[PDB]
Amino acid sequence: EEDLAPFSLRKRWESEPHPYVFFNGDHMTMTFIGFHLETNNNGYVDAINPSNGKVIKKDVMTKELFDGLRLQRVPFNIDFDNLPRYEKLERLCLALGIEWPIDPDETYELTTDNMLKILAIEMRFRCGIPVIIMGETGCGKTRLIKFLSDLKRGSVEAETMKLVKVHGGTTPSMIYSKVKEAERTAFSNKAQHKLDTILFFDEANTTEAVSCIKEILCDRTVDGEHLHEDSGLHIIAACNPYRKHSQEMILRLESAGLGYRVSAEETADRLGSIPLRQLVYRVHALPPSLIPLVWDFGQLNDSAEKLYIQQIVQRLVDSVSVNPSETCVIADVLSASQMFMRKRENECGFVSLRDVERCVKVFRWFHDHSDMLLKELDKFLHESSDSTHTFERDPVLWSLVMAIGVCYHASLEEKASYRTAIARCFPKPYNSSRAILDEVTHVQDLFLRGAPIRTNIARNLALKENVFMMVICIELKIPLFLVGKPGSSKSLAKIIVADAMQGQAAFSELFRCLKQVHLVSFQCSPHSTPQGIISTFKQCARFQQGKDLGQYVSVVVLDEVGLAEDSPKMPLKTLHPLLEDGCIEDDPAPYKKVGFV
Amino acid sequence: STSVQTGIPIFLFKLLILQYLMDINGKIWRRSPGHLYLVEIPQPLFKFLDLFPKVTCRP
Amino acid sequence: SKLDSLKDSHIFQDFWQETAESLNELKVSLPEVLEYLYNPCYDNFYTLYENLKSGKITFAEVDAIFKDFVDKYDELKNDLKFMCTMNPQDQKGWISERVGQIKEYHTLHQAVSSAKVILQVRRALGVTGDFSVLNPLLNFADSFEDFGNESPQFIKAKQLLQDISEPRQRCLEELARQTELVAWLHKALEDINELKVFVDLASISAGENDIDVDRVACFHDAVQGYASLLYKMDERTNFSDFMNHLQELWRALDNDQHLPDKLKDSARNLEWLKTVKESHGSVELSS
Repeated sequence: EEDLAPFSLRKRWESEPHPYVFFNGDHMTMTFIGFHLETNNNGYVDAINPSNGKVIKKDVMTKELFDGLRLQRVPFNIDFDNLPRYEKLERLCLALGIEWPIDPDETYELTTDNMLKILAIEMRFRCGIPVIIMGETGCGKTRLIKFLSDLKRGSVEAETMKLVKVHGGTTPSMIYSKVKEAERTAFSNKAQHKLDTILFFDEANTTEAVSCIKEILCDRTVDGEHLHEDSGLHIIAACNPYRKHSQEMILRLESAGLGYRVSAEETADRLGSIPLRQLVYRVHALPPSLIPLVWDFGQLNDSAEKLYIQQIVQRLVDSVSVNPSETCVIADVLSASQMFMRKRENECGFVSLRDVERCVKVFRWFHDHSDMLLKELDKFLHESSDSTHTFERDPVLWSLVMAIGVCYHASLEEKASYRTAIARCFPKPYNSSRAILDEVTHVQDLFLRGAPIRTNIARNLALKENVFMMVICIELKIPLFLVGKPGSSKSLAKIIVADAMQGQAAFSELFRCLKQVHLVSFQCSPHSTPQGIISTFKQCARFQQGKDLGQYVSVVVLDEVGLAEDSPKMPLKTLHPLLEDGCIEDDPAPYKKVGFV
Repeated sequence: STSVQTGIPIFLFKLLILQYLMDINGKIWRRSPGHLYLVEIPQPLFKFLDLFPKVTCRP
Repeated sequence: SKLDSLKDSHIFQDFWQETAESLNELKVSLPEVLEYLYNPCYDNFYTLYENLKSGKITFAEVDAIFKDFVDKYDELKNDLKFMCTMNPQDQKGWISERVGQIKEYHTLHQAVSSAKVILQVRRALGVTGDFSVLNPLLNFADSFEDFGNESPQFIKAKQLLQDISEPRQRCLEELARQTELVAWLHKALEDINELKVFVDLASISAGENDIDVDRVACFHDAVQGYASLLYKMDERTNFSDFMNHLQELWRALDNDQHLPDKLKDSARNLEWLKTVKESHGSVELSS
């Protein structure tokens, strides 16, 4: 696209060859990594990459010199498919100049492009080139750099990597203060341990202060003052990609309920002629002289994604007593649901590897509570149905069905296709889509009946879905956003949930076994400052302090966030940090992270 | 910088030609003959920047 | 014409939808609606008509079909007039005996549910006492019979529980289900005369907003409405004085129809009511 042409046109990906040589720091050897040396029939030796045959750069090495490199015994022409972990680790410590290494993360695998990325980044801030990485949120950027920091520090308890989560409301003064304190602790770490400090700006593309970050690394200056060259300090910046939504979701978004408060041509938040409302990542334009310095990682090509979601699920099932085999059932049903999200021209916001651990958190909530929920479901289905829905339910597979019921099935509009595409992975009690639909229908009926009774109510599928989702995401402190028409029974759900979700003064027994909720409302307006939003968060956190947080949850309910959409006061810009750690301009704590409707 | 979209010629007219910057609840700034102000602006505006003594830089 | 003569029969619309769910999304033509969909409805309806004209119907169809007519007895008399307008003859001796039969059947099953809830409140209050007259009713409650005839020996037994209602079983189950509060009031409060100082002692520890204040009045009206039962009972009472005090209980019910919801909304505030007496200095001054 003409407005995304300097950015979206990646002239190359990671999947194009990376022929590297390095001369080792403490050792006196060479590393030939990323390419192979083969013999030509003209008496010359050429560079050929693995995984295909490409004979790029004929006439590079003479064959008697190649024989000489046999004589002085360089580690030449080695593929890193058949090396064990200790040998790859000692090739890393010889190449990265690290003395006496350990293996800091045995779960983190070392394939050959992870070596090339680690050695590439280390070369870039060994010579002086700035390090800017343009990759998506799902790909392994923070894991690779934390492995690099833990490998470069070896064993010392000091603080080497500092990760700054840049959001849209990140002002320049915070970034300047954080670079100065990172510079102070960089001097302190070099003075005590002879060790250098990495400052990792994550998502360094969402703010208007990205040019400020250009001041930090492209010409090495902090608000007019220079950075000391012999201090020991490296700034790595990560950026979100630029792509426009495919047109059908922009159709379903302009028509979701009442439409946007502003139009698409008289809106103020642009990049070129494109609104930021219509982009997948809310990115501002990179300044030039960082465009020829940014380069791309991989994109998680869907083969190794199963491995990463398996490590995440085995680290968050806590399978000391769950199951041996149903963890694999969780893993491949989540892989199938992620592939269903990929087998469509869009996702919501490309939520890969963060929706999965949130959804495993939901599964853990259900499986911890799958003792009274199944008794109440047995009671309800016996008093209100036949013996068809009166079978014994597995307390692990039912929780998985409801996990994908609230993670993926609730937001989608093509729900029946999702159910018939996800039922090919489940075992015997959920082989059909009808069984999953019946199960979520009966448990939504169970939570609507656990509420106090109402007559002349619009008892429909929308009210049941909204009550069910709101009860769960208030229990788990997941934010939920609800757009509908002005008669969608979406504020009636707020009333009946806020009256039913009392802790010990509840009506039924299911809600008596859950948390107490006191909510502070704030009706947004086009004339809304962000200070009111910060005051509402601090007020509900003031309600939440001093109490048992397993039986008390505060939740902010913002009532007209559609009216605060493109207001020039920009009140929702502060919303993105306040939903993550619960407070801006303060260190996180308990009684600060609050629920959000 | 490049992300300073909608403020440039008013500021250049105040500081470089009208020689002032004023706060109505406070102090007033006067440009003085005796200091040099270089204003690094990358590249409508292309004609307004021509009014000034200009040092252009090329690849 | 026959559907125009039979649209105000709710039973006909029930039969229509329960036999037209027996066909499954089919684009079908009008002349075969009359044969594939109308003629089985008319044949089943005419067999049912000649059944009610004779009286060979069983009790299973009586409580399976006529379930939505309980304490709604004008529509069923009007419905039998519309039902007999199909076949044009007299309607003199057919309606009133079976409407009376359905009224005795409905009050019989209402009396069964009343007997189950009165034995449940007899158990949960701790009063052993003696009734000895609802034993064959319970031996009938797990019995099952299949005939359509008019049960006489129970009529005099049902003269003690004629006019209770379709409500008031709600009141009895709110007594019988809220057991922790009635145990706590026999343990901790023990009499009517401390209520006038207990309301004043609770009105400090309550809040300032309107729900917080009206919890006190809800508790007061709840225990003033049930004080005839939870404080004045001996542990061994017979049935006659039990209904004699329930009589003035019905006088106590006539000034306030909302008393079991007040009992329930007071019964889910037991933790506050436990906090009332043992309250220290609650250091929140007030607004």
